[PDB]
Amino acid sequence: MQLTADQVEKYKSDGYVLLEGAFSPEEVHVMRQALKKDQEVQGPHRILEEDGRTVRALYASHTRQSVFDQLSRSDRLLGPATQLLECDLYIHQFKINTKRAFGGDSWAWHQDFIVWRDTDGLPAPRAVNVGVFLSDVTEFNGPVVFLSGSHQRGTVERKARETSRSDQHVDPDDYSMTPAELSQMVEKHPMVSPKAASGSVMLFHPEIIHGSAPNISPFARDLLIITYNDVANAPKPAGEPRPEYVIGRDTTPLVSRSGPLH
Amino acid sequence: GRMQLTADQVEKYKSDGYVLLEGAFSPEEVHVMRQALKKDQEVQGPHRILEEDGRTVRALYASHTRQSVFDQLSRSDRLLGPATQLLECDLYIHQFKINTKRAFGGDSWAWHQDFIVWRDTDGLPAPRAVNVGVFLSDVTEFNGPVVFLSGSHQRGTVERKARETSRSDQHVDPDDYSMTPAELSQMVEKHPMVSPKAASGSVMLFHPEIIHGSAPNISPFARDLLIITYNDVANAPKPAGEPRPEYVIGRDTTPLVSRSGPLH
Ligand SMILES: O=C(O)CCC(=O)C(=O)O
Ligand SMILES: O=C(O)CCC(=O)C(=O)O
Ligand SMILES: CC(C)C[C@H](N)C(=O)O
Ligand SMILES: CC(C)C[C@H](N)C(=O)O
Ligand SMILES: [Co+2]
Ligand SMILES: [Co+2]
Ligand code: NA
Repeated sequence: MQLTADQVEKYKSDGYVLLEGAFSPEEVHVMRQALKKDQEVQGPHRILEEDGRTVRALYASHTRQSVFDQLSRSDRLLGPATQLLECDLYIHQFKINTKRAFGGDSWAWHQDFIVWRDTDGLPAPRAVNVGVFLSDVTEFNGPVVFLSGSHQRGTVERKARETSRSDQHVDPDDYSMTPAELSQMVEKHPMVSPKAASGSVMLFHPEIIHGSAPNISPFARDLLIITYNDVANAPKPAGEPRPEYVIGRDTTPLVSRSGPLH
Repeated sequence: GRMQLTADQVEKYKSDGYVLLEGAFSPEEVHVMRQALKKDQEVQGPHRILEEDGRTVRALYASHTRQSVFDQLSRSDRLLGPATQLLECDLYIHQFKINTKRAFGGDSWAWHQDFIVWRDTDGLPAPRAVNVGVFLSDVTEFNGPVVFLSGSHQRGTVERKARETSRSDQHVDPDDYSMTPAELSQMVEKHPMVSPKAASGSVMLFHPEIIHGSAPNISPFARDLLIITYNDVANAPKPAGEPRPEYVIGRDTTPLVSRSGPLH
């Protein structure tokens, strides 16, 4: 499981690459059933929307549901991630952002790396985000939007907002881009939203500027994201580290697994 | 009969409930309309609706009564030719609004049909009207375009009662008549979501019973959407109570005469 040379160049130049149809419909069935089961588990890893009606984000489902553990070790994910980072990898973060039909809320414009750098002592952006679509992603159900190529700017420096939106994780709003920055950046780094059927995979750079809008549609948008990190790039927090459900601590190199998810 | 829709365009309107005419107005004409909009946004009065956060204008009514170029627009054969063709009658302005959905958080518009609001609020007898959208901004997937449930006007009016309380006392916000999640879930299989997208100066005609709505605009680009509702002169509202203000519901049923030529 490998990227084509064009796909590697696309990731380098644009900051994201889309692999359609990586997981088959029956594997999507098994994953969605495990998502529905996992959403019922109470705990601090389960983040509700502000309006309280539905789950907004779930952390560390791979520690509770076997299929998500299998997914996280799949060579269909680790092959591409290893090709891009050229190192041994471990799971820095595992989340599913479950954006409900009929009002699932937005995700603020941000970069990921600065959050992990400043909150957790992540030294360098030697990591890759690997999205797995558990819903068809369309123009209508709040797809991730990227500022194309904006990871080439590196980290856009800022201080965290005075008050945190959530005490269960860092909501990107805490490190949100300002309007002035977005207006300047979008002219050089235009908006693009990769669209594809469920089971598709989207790899994207931790310094790409990205965000997503509220989902007004009748269709849910369940988006799984695994952040793989270089084992030699473990966080060095100055204080007590955040919980393991949000920030991984086991830097044992992952060994990939071939075959279907079951 | 100058500005005539083709058979294909009429068929699209009849079957799908909307049709997009790209590039109807030039960049120069769009610029004049955008300058008029910036001026009109500053006019104080009840025709000016603010977003819930008060930070920007959400909607303006009756700009054609204050800005010459919007009066010219409302009489242009590029809008009245198609409207007259679709309705086959003399027309007057039922409603004139500009929904100015600002960059960086301009708010959504609830899923709804237009006709039932006018039927129940104003005594509009029948859906013998057409909505004419004019794009004063480029409309993309990113700046909260109108989304239609394609073909849903063929269901006629989906009956409901207005919400006990109104969101606004300056106009009827569509949320007062919003579609239920159950309705939308059931209907979208047969009437899928579609969003006309096009450069500023394009025109979008749509039926007053099509289900439609729009999302918040998280992008750095504004989305200024002008909508003129033309009504059959024989289909004037017959209100049972005191009529709403003229800035929101037109009363002068004198047939409009279309004009050719550039806006200035
Ligand atoms: O789920 C989304 O739309 C994006 C959220 C995101 O960027 C993140 O959680 O880092
Ligand atoms: O501006 C929009 O997105 C649509 C609002 C609408 O449908 C209306 O005002 O009737
Ligand atoms: C910007 C996001 C990737 C941050 C994430 N929610 C965290 O708490 O680590
Ligand atoms: C549904 C909308 C077309 C109603 C409009 N805002 C009015 O007050 O008439
Ligand atoms: Co992010
Ligand atoms: Co409407
Ligand atoms: Na004209």
